[PDB]
Amino acid sequence: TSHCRFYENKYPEIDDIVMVNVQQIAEMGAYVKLLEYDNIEGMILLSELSRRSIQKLIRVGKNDVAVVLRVDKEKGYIDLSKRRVSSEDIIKCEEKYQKSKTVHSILRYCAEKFQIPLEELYKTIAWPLSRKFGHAYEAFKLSIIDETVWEGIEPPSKDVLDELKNYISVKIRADVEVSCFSYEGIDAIKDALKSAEDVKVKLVAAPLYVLTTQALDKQKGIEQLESAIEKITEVITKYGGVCNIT
Amino acid sequence: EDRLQAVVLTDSYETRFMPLTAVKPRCLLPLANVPLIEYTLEFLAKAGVHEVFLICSSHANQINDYIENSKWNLPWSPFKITTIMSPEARCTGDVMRDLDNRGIITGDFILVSGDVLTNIDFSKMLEFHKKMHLQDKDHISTMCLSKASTYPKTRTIEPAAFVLDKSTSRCIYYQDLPLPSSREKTSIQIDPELLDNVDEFVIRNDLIDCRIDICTSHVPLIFQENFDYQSLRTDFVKGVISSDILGKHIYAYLTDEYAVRVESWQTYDTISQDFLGRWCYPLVLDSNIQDDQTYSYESRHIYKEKDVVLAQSCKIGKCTAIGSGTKIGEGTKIENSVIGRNCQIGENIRIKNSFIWDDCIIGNNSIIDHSLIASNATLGSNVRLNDGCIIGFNVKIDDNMDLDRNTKISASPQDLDDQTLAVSIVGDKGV
Amino acid sequence: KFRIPPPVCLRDGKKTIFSNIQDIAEKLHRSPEHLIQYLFAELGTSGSVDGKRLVIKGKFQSKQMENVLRRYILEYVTCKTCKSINTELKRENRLFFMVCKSCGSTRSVSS
Amino acid sequence: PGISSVIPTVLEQSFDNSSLISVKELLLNKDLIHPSILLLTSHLAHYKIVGSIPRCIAMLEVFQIVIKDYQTPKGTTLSRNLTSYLSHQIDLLKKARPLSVTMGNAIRWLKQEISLIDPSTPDKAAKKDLCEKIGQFAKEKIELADQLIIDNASTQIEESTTIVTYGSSKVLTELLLHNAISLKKNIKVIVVDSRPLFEGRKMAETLRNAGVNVMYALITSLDTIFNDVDYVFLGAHSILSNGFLYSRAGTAMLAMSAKRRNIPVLVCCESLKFSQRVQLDSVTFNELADPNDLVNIDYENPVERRGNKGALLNQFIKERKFEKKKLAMENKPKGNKIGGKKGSEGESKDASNEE
Repeated sequence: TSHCRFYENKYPEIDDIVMVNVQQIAEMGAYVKLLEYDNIEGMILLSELSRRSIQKLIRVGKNDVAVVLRVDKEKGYIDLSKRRVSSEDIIKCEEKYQKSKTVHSILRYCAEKFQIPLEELYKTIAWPLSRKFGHAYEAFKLSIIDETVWEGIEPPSKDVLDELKNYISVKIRADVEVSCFSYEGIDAIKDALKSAEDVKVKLVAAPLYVLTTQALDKQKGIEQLESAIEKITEVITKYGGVCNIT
Repeated sequence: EDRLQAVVLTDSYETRFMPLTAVKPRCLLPLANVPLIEYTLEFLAKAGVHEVFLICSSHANQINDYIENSKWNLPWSPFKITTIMSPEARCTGDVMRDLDNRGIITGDFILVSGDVLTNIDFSKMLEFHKKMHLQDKDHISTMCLSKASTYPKTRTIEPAAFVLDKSTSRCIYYQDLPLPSSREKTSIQIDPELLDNVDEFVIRNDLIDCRIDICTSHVPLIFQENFDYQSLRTDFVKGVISSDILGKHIYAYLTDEYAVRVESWQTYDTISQDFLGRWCYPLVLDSNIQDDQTYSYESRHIYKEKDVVLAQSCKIGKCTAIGSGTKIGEGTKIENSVIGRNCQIGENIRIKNSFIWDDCIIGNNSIIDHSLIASNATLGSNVRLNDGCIIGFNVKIDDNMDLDRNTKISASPQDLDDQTLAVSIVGDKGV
Repeated sequence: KFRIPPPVCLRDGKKTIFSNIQDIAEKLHRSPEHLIQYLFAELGTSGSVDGKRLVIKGKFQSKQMENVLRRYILEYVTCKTCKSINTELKRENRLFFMVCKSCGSTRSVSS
Repeated sequence: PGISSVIPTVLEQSFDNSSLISVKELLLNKDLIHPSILLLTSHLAHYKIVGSIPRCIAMLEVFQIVIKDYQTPKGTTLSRNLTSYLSHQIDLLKKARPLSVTMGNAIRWLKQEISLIDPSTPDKAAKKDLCEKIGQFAKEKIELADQLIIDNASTQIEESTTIVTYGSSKVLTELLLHNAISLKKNIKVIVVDSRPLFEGRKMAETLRNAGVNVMYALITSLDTIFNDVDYVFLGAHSILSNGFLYSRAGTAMLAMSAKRRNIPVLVCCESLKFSQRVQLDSVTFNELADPNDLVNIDYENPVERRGNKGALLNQFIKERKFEKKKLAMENKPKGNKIGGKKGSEGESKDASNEE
């Protein structure tokens, strides 16, 4: 389910920038859905669309530029433009649209998960992210890198947040074929255990040691596994045995 | 080469057609508004027959009457009909024994099991049989085989797997399977008695049954000798293969063209469809064989007899045949269905892939789909039928009835539901 | 030994079907499951017991199966010390070892 | 270096201007050729499925693949021997099977692209953008155009239809399929087959794979098939500067027949197939093939019968020749479905100057 506005206000203003995902074109212009300011459809004209082949580029699905000309803040009629774009402004507009889309994606999985309204979620998100920081996707990115933006307002859901984090991003399988020929071995094994965990280690067979490495954002798990391997290697070199790593 | 007698195995596959064959004989029933025996007779004539022998037991009087009425009874015929009358219910071994007891068998006699209609010329086949016979002294009988429709899927009753040689055209193994119908035995068997003599082994399944046999004078004697063989395909051929009498040869003729025998209901329908189309090269109804027939050809595979009346504004599909003396109303949608002789069709009736026999009344506002109606059985107002619903003799389906898929209706006035009397079983009425 | 029963089976394969096996079980005085187990041990097969008839996976012939049967009749019925009729099933740890009711001796139930 | 001379069968007296010979089985070539081009050539030479539309797409795909595989030498620039390579490829193609109008257009486009970016940019940045651009172009002028055509057709089709069709034109197959599936109308499809390529048969097979009511006919059987039947559709290869229909084999006769029996013909074409080359007959430039196609005695392609005929070189004064591409009359087709929705065939080069 997808509904309601992205920002605080329902209808846009003068000069502010938007974008359409065009379903059908060529009659008057395009009366298609927006993804920057509400899912309710607005209209572009076939006059301020051509700048410099014209019927082939847009068509279906592709991202196309919009700027709000005239607003009827009474019943619901929105005027949009492509040619007016402030030069390179097109690129900026596109970026903004992309950000909006990403934000929408973010607040869709959580809506389906906790079975709670999307509009409310949007309201709860778009205040220290969409107003203070700039756009919300960038804020989210910042949070993922180092958490600072989410701390402003208290979250009603933590499981949802966790899910979101997971989506943004995890156990990685690791098998170490331990084939030691050492004098004292059990102690060495214990020592290894005492360093590698400080993650989830399980034993099925005597020579085989099964370990699953926890990853923060998938790519970080390579650094830990390698470290563990190194530690293991260190462990048995002093005593007099060997550990084979696949 | 000349002077050959014919023996036709009739009234053998009764109760196989589960609803019908109880009051009237099996072979007397019309294929396309005309009896099935006639086609067989024609085929025999084409082949080269000098005397006709028919085996009758179940409702023989009617058969005799038919023979009397038939064209071959008059002195102009090269072949005369003399029927074999035997005690009720016996296998093909017993029949053979009986024949032997009588003693008319001379040279290369023709034995045909069931009723078969095919387009392939027989003289060449006969010649081949003769030449092969001339090769070695101990040669037995000929079997007919034709290439199937690429992959087998509609064949469950008799999907015989033929392991064959290319050099001699001789059968190695015969086996029946219920594999596509019931997943219990998806299976293949090969015997090692003829491995180090043939060498050229070709394993095949896609071959259709014809059951037309050209047999030497040895066969009845063989039958007399070994009384254990009741059947002619399952036990006999296998026995021959496994050296019952040492050093003997059998034939399996291969033809690219169409040749299928009558066996079940769906198969029968398919055969009828083929006949309607231009599958058989010379076998067309418009030529008129029975002399009383007045069939004529029309565009888009449509057959019309003389005195056929059809009302204006009725959209027809593909492949339709109408018998003589018909009166059809308005607003009918007819698709791939045969209408019998002197049938009275009402108004606003949708038909698809169905079959209608001789003298049947179809009631107003009815839908018929892939189902068969037998002779003198009438359909009333608002009857909705599904795929493969066989209706028996003189069954009076009155006002308002609905029957589901594969519902069989009895013919004789026993074990199966729906009876010959007023209304088919939705409210209990009958004997 | 005339105790060997005729195997009334069609070599029609892909799945080995033995419908006559009940008779074999009866005549030789043996539980049907043991024979199945032996067959399994002999060749990598998988199936289920059905009341009289077997559904065993594999295309196996009417001569190698016959050979197997002949072997079974040569060592599982026969006891080396004294040829006795009464033999019973025992699961003794993973490999099978049957016991004779007349004396009480452990025989190799695999070779 | 390649292979030259040695041609099978008689050269004939009439219709001698275009190549009809050549490599069927490869023996000794230059040790620098990318094998994908060779494989494509091998396919095209012995193809039975393709018909004007997909060939160009295939070529484009091949080119893209080549670009992906392309590595710039350390000494010379990105375009120094590349042009030579391209020329060689073209020569190979011509030797195998003569270049179409669409193919020519594609070549021109490629040339333009080559001119656009001058040798100064690095390897991994240039071709990254090139391949994407080409993909975009493909998306634009081909698939989208086809979709548009389909949609135009959709509105143009009325109630109760009986249609006679011909060719292995992909667009027509798409159209018919669409009719069968998403429109759910009363559509009847009648198929016409030709001797050089089994296109009709393929069409029939495709129809069967969907589940359509199909009548199957030939070029000879036409006098009885009409005796209810209305629409006639054909597949075009290219429209010239004159306006005449320069298409495949058995179309023109069908069109004539349609004209005779009241109801006119409708033909479909793309907004890139248009040519500046001027010709008004089949004698000018024609796709001529080896007489090996007219050897099999009916039924199927792989049968091989020792019947009556099986000699060409040994026979004294015998000319067995067949043509693949034909020039149909201008006035006979009335409907043309292009990129600009609807229009007449007499427009000829209205899109050519528009580019």
